[PDB]
Amino acid sequence: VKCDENSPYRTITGDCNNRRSPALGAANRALARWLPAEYEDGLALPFGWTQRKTRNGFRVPLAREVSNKIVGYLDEEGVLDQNRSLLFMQWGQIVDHDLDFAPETELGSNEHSKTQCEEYCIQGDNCFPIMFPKNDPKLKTQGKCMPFFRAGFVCPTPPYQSLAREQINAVTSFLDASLVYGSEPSLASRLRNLSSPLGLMAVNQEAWDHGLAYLPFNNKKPSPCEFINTTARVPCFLAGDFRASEQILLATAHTLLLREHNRLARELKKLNPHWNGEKLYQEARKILGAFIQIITFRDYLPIVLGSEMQKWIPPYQGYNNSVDPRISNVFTFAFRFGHMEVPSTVSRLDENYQPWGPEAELPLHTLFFNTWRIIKDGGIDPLTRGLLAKKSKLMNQDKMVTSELRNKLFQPTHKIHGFDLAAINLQRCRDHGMPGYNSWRGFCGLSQPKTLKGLQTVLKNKILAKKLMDLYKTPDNIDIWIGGNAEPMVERGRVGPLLACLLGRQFQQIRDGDRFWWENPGVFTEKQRDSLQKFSFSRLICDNTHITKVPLHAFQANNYPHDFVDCSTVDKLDLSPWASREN
Ligand SMILES: *[C@@H]1O[C@H](CO)[C@@H](O[C@@H]2O[C@H](CO)[C@@H](O[C@@H]3O[C@H](CO)[C@@H](O[C@H]4O[C@H](CO)[C@@H](O)[C@H](O)[C@@H]4O)[C@H](O)[C@@H]3O)[C@H](O)[C@H]2NC(C)=O)[C@H](O)[C@H]1NC(C)=O
Ligand code: HEM
Ligand SMILES: *[C@@H]1O[C@H](CO)[C@@H](O[C@@H]2O[C@H](CO)[C@@H](O[C@H]3O[C@H](CO)[C@@H](O)[C@H](O)[C@@H]3O)[C@H](O)[C@H]2NC(C)=O)[C@H](O)[C@H]1NC(C)=O
Ligand SMILES: *[C@@H]1O[C@H](CO)[C@@H](O[C@@H]2O[C@H](CO)[C@@H](O)[C@H](O)[C@H]2NC(C)=O)[C@H](O)[C@H]1NC(C)=O
Ligand SMILES: *[C@@H]1O[C@H](CO)[C@@H](O[C@@H]2O[C@H](CO)[C@@H](O)[C@H](O)[C@H]2NC(C)=O)[C@H](O)[C@H]1NC(C)=O
Ligand SMILES: [Ca+2]
Repeated sequence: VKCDENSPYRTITGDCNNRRSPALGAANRALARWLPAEYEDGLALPFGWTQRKTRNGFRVPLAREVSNKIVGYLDEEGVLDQNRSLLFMQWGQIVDHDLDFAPETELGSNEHSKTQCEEYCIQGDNCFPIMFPKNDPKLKTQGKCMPFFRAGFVCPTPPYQSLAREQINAVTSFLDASLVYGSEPSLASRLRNLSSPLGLMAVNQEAWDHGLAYLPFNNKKPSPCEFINTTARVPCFLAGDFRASEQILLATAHTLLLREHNRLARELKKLNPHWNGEKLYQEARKILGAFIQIITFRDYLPIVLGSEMQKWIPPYQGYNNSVDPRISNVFTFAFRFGHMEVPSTVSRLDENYQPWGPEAELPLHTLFFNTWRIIKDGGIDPLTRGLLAKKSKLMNQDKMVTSELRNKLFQPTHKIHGFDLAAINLQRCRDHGMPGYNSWRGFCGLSQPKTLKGLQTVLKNKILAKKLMDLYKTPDNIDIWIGGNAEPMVERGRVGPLLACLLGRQFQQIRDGDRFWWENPGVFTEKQRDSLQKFSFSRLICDNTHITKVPLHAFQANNYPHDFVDCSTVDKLDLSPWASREN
């Protein structure tokens, strides 16, 4: 609404980052388009919508079928990443939720369409069902489809007619910890503790974790968290991002970062007793945002992109106001490579890092929107230790997405643990008008295979290639998500050539087009920056939990106790440079 022009703090909505073009990178604006949208009717209808209309002369294969033939597997053995901890997967979902969010279309609350899609699977308006192919076990037990609703679009929401359909991004594009503080002014206020001039975030008043805080409970019912265990009746958490409680390990990480804020706020009040509530809030919020960018750019990306890091994200050279900081519509699918790094089980470890109880290891599908396991079954220390001592799932061309997500995904709106995140992603690329695989290979200056043989050389897998061509008939029709994720991985990274390019650009753009990047001269002081350079996730753990043994590099596979050192050996964030002298 109004730019404070000389304020040292970002705005909640993301606006005013860029001075010439203020709304650039703000929340609730359209996702940027690196390539023109590709729709069946060229304006808004997705491919596969009208059964009869081909795409490049062929019918596009059912989402769920690509899922059955290509994406699934049975044997969970040998599937773990020998050199990436569970935190690797987990930090990616956080960076993701900070950068993008395409909410489904609403116009539903006392609607018979939410039921007309569920119940009868009739395609129409925003109901874009995922039909089950013949010979699918879910036909026998669930029905004929999986409800799916088209994502929201800008200008409107009601029917509409004008330009090409452009999806919304309900979050700020800048990597600014928006998932902790919120992207809307009204949500950001609700989240704060405006009862005490201490600038703290609100916490739970109904439950505590060893004197430590828990995220507040969401006031609104019906709550999906209460549904998964009608007896424990524990609601979902209230955070800066709506998906916070999507799965137990994500809500855990959310709790660690809320704790970090309040922790910084009370450490600041001590140094600068004179500062007011707004000042405390903003200054702590500014440090946390710097934390996300450091962990992400220093420790996280280098091991995702690998040898391709320098090629796409060169050394920083200053803020460049000509760079488009917005998240592209394709990034929101490229970053979903993370779905293939999610393992089937989640563990809880005790203080010696040994199983925690009878039921220490649990199926991933039992943890969706599961808040009672945290509150009523041990706190978050057992879960955090799991994130360090356990490994992520390694993407494997023969074993892409675990059945826990592939067949038992729980959707907050519906009542069953029977959705398919793989089919949903594929159905979502189409919903978003994504160009085919070769269109992106070309955008990244990569060869564009046209024959079966060609696809074998790119994928370096004869069988996978063969299945892809039987379903798609032409590499030009292959959906980006499954296309980019089937490529072999680059040296020392976790995604192939296409995915590296798409990720690389985005991250280099949101870092170079951010007026408030931490390394941006004038945003912090040389001394403040000297301090921040020491932030580490290991330390975040030491200061916000009761764990005392942690690894120096929490993202790699670490074995206990050999790789775990005592919290004393881990560098601290010296907040002294934030002391402000009067006269
Ligand atoms: C801030 O970010 C900006 C946005 O990306 C950057 O702007 C780029 O600025 C360059 C020029 O510095 C733009 O063009 C480049 O310059 C050459 C033309 O003068 C191009 O080379 C050749 O062009 C044709 C080939 O296409 C040849 O036939 C010809 O002989 C000439 O040699 C370069 O290849 C290059 O395009 C460029 O378009 C801008 N980037 C874009 C796409 O927006 C800028 O670098 C940044 N500013 C600073 C100072 O940091
Ligand atoms: C459950 C889910 C996860 C783990 C238990 C999980 C994990 C990740 C990781 C680890 C990612 C990156 C490293 C990542 C990226 C993005 N996802 Fe996924 N995710 C779970 C569940 C979902 C669901 C449900 C969606 C919505 C799918 C849809 O199309 O409707 C989802 C999405 C995305 C997403 C896009 C965001 C947007 O713009 O709205 C990523 C960038 N995830 N996830
Ligand atoms: C729904 O959530 C319930 C908790 O909110 C959960 O019940 C809990 O179940 C465990 C074991 O199943 C019990 O734990 C232990 O309790 C005593 C020790 O206090 C032991 O003697 C028992 O052997 C048991 O191991 C909890 O006491 C119990 N909580 C209560 C009060 O009911 C259910 O298991 C959850 N059900 C579903 C469907 O998820
Ligand atoms: C496990 O992963 C880590 C990180 O990917 C590897 O260690 C890094 O190796 C590079 C060499 O290119 C060093 O420059 C870094 O210093 C290492 N990271 C740190 C902080 O030590 C490690 O080699 C991997 N183990 C195996 C067997 O590949
Ligand atoms: C807002 O912050 C104040 C801290 O000043 C919280 O009040 C304290 O709450 C703790 C834990 O319930 C008690 O030990 C103290 O007695 C309270 N101190 C004072 C001076 O009030 C308050 O709970 C916070 N509110 C929310 C919603 O988080
Ligand atoms: Ca953000």
